[PDB]
Parts: sequence; C-alpha cells; structure tokens
Amino acid sequence: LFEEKTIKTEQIFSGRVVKLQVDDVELPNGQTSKREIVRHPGAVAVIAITNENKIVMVEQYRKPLEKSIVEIPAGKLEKGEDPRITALRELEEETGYECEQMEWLISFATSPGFADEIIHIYVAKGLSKKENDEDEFVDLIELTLDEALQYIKEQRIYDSKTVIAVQYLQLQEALKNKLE
Amino acid sequence: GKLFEEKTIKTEQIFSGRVVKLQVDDVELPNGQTSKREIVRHPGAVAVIAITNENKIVMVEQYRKPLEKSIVEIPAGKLEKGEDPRITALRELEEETGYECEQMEWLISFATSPGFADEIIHIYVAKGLSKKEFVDLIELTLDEALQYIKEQRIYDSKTVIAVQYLQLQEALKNKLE
Repeated sequence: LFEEKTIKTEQIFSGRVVKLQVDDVELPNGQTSKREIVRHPGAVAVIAITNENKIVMVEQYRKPLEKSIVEIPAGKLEKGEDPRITALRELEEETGYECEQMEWLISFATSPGFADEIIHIYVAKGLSKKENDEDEFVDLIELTLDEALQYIKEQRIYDSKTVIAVQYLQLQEALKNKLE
Repeated sequence: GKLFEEKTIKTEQIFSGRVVKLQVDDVELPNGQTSKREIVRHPGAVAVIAITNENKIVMVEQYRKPLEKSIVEIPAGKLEKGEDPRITALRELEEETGYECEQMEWLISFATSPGFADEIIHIYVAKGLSKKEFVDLIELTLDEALQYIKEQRIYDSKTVIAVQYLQLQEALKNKLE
C-alpha cells in the first residue's frame, strides 16, 4: 500500500474550527515534500424529509464564500459520542424536529487534497415538531424536491453535502416512479 | 445570497503555502457583536464525469495524504487563470485518462467545504469518448461503483456526486427504453 510517510510535522495553526499542519514526507525518490493538511473534527449531516415530502434545510452565512447558502442540517462530531446521537441532537437543535429513524447513509471526505474533513450523512424518517445561541444565525427552510432542484439551478444550494442529499431524494423518487 | 452577512472588520494572514492559504478575519455579526472566522483559500477545481462506450465511469486512484489513504475519484485538476474551465476539463481528462471526447458540457458547481474553505469544484460531463502510465486508471460499471462506495474506495464528495449522476441516468433511461 502506497504511503508518503511523515518524517517531520510542523503545527502551524490550531484554531476553533480547523487546525493546519505541514507534514514533511518521503517520496519514492528519496527526496522530501511538504504536505499541507487541514485537520477537522468531522461532521454529521441530516437528510430530513417531512411527512409532506418537504426536505428540511437551513440558510446561513458561510464566511469563506462571502454568501449565504441553503444546506441540509449538519454539526460537528463530538469526541466519544455516538454520531447518530449527534445527528438527532443537531436535527432538533437546528430545526426543532424529532424523528423516529436516524440511519447512516454514506460518509465521504469533502476535499481530501488538503483536508481530512469527513461528513457522515444520516437519513431521518418520521419527523414531528418538538415544542419548547445569540451568535448563531440560521434560517429554517423546507422545500419540495422540485424547489430544491430549482435552488440548485439558482446556486442557492451550493455545497457538496447538500447536492448529494438533493440527488439522493431525486433517486428515491425516480425509484418510487419505477413502481407506479 | 447575503443573508446574515458578516462584514470583515480585520484580516490576518496566517499561512501561505503551495496549496492552501490560511487567514483569520474579525467579522461583525448581524447583531453587532464581533466574531472570528478561519478561512482557507484554495484555487478551485474542474472535475469530469466521463462515461465510456462500454457505459463505464472513468476514474483514477489518487493517494490522499490528509486521509492516509488512496481513494478512487473522477479526474480533476486545478483551475487555470484566463482559461475557460471547459478547456481545462478537456485537457485534464486527456492527460489523466488518455480519453478525448466529442462533448464537454458543464453540469454543476459547488463549494466542497464551505465551513472553512472557499474551494469551488466545477463538474463537467464528457460524452463520446475514444482513446488516443495510466496505471491508476480505473473504469467501473454502475454496480462496481456502488460496491466501491460500500467499501469506501469511493470516498470524496465530487466522486459520490458522479456515481449519483450515473445512477440517475440509469433510473431515467429505464423510463424510455
């Protein structure tokens, strides 16, 4: 199995969201090369479809993009917690929903060229509204598949986890029209 | 959009390397309070979904140091200043896979990791391919791709987006044939 073994590591930055480290790696050459590596805790994201066929989403400002975008609910993985608990808490905290099922769908790196961020997508079935930070600014949104598709066309939906989510719903519907 | 816009009140550059720049912005929240924003700057990429005449999706195995793993991905390359990304897509396909193509049309653009990076991927679909070490070259039927997702050999978001595009082709060809 191919490897670029780390022979040196320089910790460049250790912030609230990301760490940056520069790894010095051997090449088959015998020469060395720098590898810039953003380390990130990982994220749970939730595909939550209401009993009304509306997918639940949030709009928020993404400072690296200088724009607000429309995303599925997501939050960071916590150390020593079940990611499925994390998805349940993030669904309820971000969108005030409870669900019956929360089932792991797929996991993937978002930009593995420089980051080790992994997103774990969970599908939530059986949604109902729970009743009862000042620095958090999210906007709760519920869309039909066709509206989500139109939001893609408008680039209001503009990130990898949410594109994947929308495409999944498209597929679930197309295979729901492979039995009618 | 500009909902809940957070104006930069002060930028500090942390790092400027080969692939990533890192900066820290002080920002004004919508409620007037201050907060800090960690921002990786990255060039942005073009990626190609290529389906052969055998109806296989064209992929390449790539070593990904941040993952400590080799994963199976659709061909991709860095944007080039001044060059139409469609032209960049055609070159990247050809030098990564040896395929030329008769059609290269833009499908979708998205930010990979908007929580912290400004990396945008531009995905193009290459149709009508033909061949002109290529050892990392990997061609997969839909069902092998779905099995590669099960083994997590396919494991980044642009490639998953591509397998799902192949899946949607199959579940829509099945409505007309």
